[PDB]
Amino acid sequence: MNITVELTFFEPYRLVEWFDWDARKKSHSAMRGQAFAQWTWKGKGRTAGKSFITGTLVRSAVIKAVEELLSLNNGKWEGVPCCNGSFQTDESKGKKPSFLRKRHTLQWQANNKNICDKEEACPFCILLGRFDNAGKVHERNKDYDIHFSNFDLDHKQEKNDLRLVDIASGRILNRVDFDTGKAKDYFRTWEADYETYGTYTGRITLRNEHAKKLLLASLGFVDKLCGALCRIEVIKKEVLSEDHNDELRKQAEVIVEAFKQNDKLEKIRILADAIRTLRLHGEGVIEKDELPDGKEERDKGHHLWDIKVQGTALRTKLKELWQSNKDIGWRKFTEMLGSNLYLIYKKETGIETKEWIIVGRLKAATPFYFGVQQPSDSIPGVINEHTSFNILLDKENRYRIPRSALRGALRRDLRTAFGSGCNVSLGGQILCNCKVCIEMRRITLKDSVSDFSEPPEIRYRIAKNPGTATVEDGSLFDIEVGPEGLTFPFVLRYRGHKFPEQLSSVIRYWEENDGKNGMAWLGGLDSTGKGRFALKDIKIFEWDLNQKINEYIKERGMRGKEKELLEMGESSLPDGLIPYKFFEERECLFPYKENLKPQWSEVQYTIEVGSPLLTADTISALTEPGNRDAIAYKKRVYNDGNNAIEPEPRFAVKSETHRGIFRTAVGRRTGDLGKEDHEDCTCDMCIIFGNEHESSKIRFEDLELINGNEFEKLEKHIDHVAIDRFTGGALDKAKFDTYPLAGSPKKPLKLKGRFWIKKGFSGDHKLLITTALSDIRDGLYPLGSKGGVGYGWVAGISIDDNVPDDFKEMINKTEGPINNDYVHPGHQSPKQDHKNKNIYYPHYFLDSGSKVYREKDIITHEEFTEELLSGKINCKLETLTPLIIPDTSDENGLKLQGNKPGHKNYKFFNINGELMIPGSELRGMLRTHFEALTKSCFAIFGEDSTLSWRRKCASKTLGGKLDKALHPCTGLSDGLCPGCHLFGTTDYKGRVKFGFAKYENGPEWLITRGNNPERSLTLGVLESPRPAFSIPDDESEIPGRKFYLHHNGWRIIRQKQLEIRETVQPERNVTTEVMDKGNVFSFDVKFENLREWELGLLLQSLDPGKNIAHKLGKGKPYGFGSVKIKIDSLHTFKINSNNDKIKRVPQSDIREYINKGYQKLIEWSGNNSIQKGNVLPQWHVIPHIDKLYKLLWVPFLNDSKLEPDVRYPVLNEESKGYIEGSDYTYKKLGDKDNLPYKTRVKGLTTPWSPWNPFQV
RNA sequence: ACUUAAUGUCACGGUACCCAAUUUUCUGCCCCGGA
RNA sequence: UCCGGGGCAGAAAAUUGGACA
Ligand SMILES: [Zn+2]
Ligand SMILES: [Zn+2]
Ligand SMILES: [Zn+2]
Ligand SMILES: [Zn+2]
Repeated sequence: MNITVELTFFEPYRLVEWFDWDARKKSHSAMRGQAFAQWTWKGKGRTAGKSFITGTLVRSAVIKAVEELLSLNNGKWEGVPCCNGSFQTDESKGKKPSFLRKRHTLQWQANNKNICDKEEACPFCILLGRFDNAGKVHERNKDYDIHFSNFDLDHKQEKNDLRLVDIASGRILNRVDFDTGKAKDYFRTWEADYETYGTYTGRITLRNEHAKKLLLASLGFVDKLCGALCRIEVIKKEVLSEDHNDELRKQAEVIVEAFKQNDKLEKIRILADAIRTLRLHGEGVIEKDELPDGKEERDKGHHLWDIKVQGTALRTKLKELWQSNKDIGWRKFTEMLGSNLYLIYKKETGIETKEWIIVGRLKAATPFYFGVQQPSDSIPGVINEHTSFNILLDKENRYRIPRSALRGALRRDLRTAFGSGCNVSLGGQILCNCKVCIEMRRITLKDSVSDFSEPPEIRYRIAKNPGTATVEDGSLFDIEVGPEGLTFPFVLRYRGHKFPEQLSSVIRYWEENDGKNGMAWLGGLDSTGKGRFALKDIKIFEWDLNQKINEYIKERGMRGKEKELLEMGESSLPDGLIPYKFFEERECLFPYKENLKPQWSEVQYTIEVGSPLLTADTISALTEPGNRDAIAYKKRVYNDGNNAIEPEPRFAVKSETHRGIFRTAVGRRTGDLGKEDHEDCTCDMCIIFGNEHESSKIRFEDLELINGNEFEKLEKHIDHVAIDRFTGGALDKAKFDTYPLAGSPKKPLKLKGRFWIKKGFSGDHKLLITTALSDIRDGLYPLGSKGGVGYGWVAGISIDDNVPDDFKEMINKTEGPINNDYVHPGHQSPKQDHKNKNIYYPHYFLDSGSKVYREKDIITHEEFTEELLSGKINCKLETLTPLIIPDTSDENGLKLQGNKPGHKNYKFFNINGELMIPGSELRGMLRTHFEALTKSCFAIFGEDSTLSWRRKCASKTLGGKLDKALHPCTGLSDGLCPGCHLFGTTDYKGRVKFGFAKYENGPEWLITRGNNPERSLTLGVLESPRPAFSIPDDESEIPGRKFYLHHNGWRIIRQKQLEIRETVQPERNVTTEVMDKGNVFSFDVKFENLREWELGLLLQSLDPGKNIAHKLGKGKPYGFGSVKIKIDSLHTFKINSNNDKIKRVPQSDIREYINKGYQKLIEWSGNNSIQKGNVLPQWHVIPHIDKLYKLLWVPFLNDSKLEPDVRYPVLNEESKGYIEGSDYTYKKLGDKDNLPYKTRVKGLTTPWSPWNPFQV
């Protein structure tokens, strides 16, 4: 009469600490522990315990089982009506039974008059224990009628004691409102394992065989026990790893202090994130050394992977360490190294019923994420690792979907389906029987684990202070995300009288068909489009409970093989299971057509990009063979076809950027983004996008790229470099590069994207969104980074038709002048040349006073202030002399290295074979001119450089001789110089944004006969500038800015090709294509939020007037690169809540702008003695502008036959190209005698000074 | 035993959720001396 | 006293703050 009962699980269950009820009544946090298994300590300490299950719980479950089984057959066994029950009374005759218990107990109506009485006891009460020697709370004997010994754990390696951290893990659970999204509270819980500790053993004894068939059959029926499924079955009869966690600590220290020796402490954090990101690639990168080896020799290497530690290269120490500890595995290796480095850096800084089954597959049509607390939550009682959040993970690194979240989301959607929502109550004494609760307590779910087991992906998110459009400090964090395209199994049970049509509603709503994308919104962070799911291969089954109960038991409820059902053939089904017809499909279901479907409405559209596009992701760049600095973002996706990551990634733009763009747009428009009372900001932005109080009402997604294959080379190298405003050469450590996507004005990129709206918007709210969309289509907000220099502009929008008609209407309804200035610089009358001979100097210097005007106040970017203007300008760029702009991406474009090794060749800057000028160069040119005009601060100047006259060393560096007032404008408090104020600086984004230049009208290539490519040139020799000759000795000072001259001295080289190629070594010449005269490029600037006279001065600077021109391009001092700019069209629009739209401006208004700007500079001069009156402006009254214009003055434009001779001096008189008898060389010009130093300085600071006879 | 009480366990009664543009600044440029 | 040669190849700041009594 002994029955050994074995228990089994199929899903991770829960555990809680043990207590006596005498003590348990106190610790309220143990109260929930009345249904979970028990875990007891042992050995007067921690970590050594035992696990069991209280027999009482098994008893209660068997009771509920017998109750249901009897309710089904209308209350009889084999036709024997039995007793209606006895419980719910137990009053005042003894102790109220421990575990006072309440729920809708049920009693069928019966006929018999015996209650399983003493002499004749129907099996039910014998099973209860009513007629025995039982005793309420006394257990003196093992004298019971039917006994339940408690169930304890089964373990094969029990020779050692179970450790708590081995079979337990902490987790947090919470609860959210029906509306407002937010959470209200949270409790803690312990989850077990179900793979290795899932068997539980017990023991049961009986006394009277008479009641067996009831119990032995009612056993298999029960399903839940301790919070999961089960199958009760009657049974017939490596410590170094830990040391590793410490030992690697040691090694970490060595790496740190060495970096401290070279004054490189901040790069530690970069190294940490990079070595973490190394997690995806695999071991190969170390064992074959695919690390981004440095540039060409440089006698150095990568600025990171080649630092020296203890006299060794880092990229070798890494291989050594991996060889040391290779038992752990690549994954934990990298993770531990990252954590250790993070911590060290942080320390250093400081009426019948039936059962319906649903099987099927879940798919995730977007990147998903479920969040958990943090690492370092050991099970018993500011260590924040370098991952501010984490995805959940299983034991073997697999993605899980815990039944908690599935249950919750199912409830929320069902609650919408009905229409009435009971906000859940805690610990009540009655049951809120609104229908939603009635359904919600009849369903059962199951967890889910995928097959993919690779590490996740990382993303970053920053904030942006709308004050100055800058990275808002103290806000930079990163989240983890799972791959898109994974698939889980999904199981949903139901038991009752009639399949509620609203359950069918929600299932259909989660379904996906040919033209219907599902919208199941599992998981958190559903605000920015993470978590959307869909269903596939739904196959609903149903039982017949009323007359096939033995067929249900014999298959143990078909629990534990829920995978077989999805794929088996209809014929091999187990007897008693039948496919479900009458599945109403999306048509008759009234709630779905009525309450669900209009929940979310989608908008879908494609942006069209017409320029290079770049979303900087600097971290990935450090682990790629490109040796670059910035790369386009990359997403990776699963593919259900091949069960592996797709071999080729996909470029995109992250959703959060989408969201930020719309947010800033609407905010800046309504003028609500600047107020600080935003926790309760009652303006419309807080209603739409949602502050912390309520949820949000817009959901974005990722911008994907589809027009990708048509391009043959997606990513095009580009280089950029600063220039010392004092010597027109490259500053030190200031030559970098980017590698963005290719985007042309003719073959534009194509990006597709979507975003959802929750039903309930009220009229004008739609108007705001539509306005912002039209505003993007106008082209004010650039996608990506580096806006001001052209990257990432937009050029149109094509709203797809399958949208709300309201949007189509609201969006579609909303969509010869400027001659030259004629300044007549008056610097004329033959330049005193007399046509005979005057060898001038290639470049000259310019002095610009000392005082600088500054403004403490700053104009913000909060909103389009009404008193200021904003618009765009179009322009055409016309060339005057052969031009050159090399393309540094290629080094053998002209195939010339096949004969003369080491000889560089280039070809003109081009994109998909469409000539084009990079804009940043135009930005630099305009900026130099504007600064020099307005007497700004030196933007980019190398202070740390010492010279030695010839040994006279420099007592102080260059920055010492230069006045302090002219040093770079550094801090926001001190104020900003007018130059830096307009174009911006490190902490204030500029307000003027240029753009690339397009190509136009004809004759193009200066054709030469002798040269092999017939259109290329071989430039002369070029050497570095020498600030020494400009500063003769110690007492000298920085003269000023540098400028190059205009002359037709290039054609000389156009006839010495054959000779130049002879004498000069091919290691120092460069050959490239050239563009001739007579070409015009398209060009345009866009400005927003300017003051009044600033725009006037900018316009004056774009075109100084007739007879004047800028300089640009490689090879300035020889004469290549004279350029003249005109204006064609101006647009200004004072955008605001008013209906004022884009309007033109006629001529004679720009006159007012320029005139007012002129007076502002008049005032800044402070010497009011200058003429004051009303007349067409005359620029050549203020001293320094006079010189500035005297410098850049095309002589040969007006008088077509007045050209001077400009050239550098030969070296030493018997130098190579020494003009005989000229006496135009050093050692007769640089000697202190025959030329006092002050006279040299004076000759360098008076433009257009005769130099061969050396007058003035 | 450590480890339960017996004519009365809705904890499958509770989603770790809300909110936050990887961005701001920078012309692919160029002459006189070294032991 | 004799006779010629390339350099720069990334620099600075931000690495988490609030919430749910
Ligand atoms: Zn009875
Ligand atoms: Zn309710
Ligand atoms: Zn608000
Ligand atoms: Zn400044």
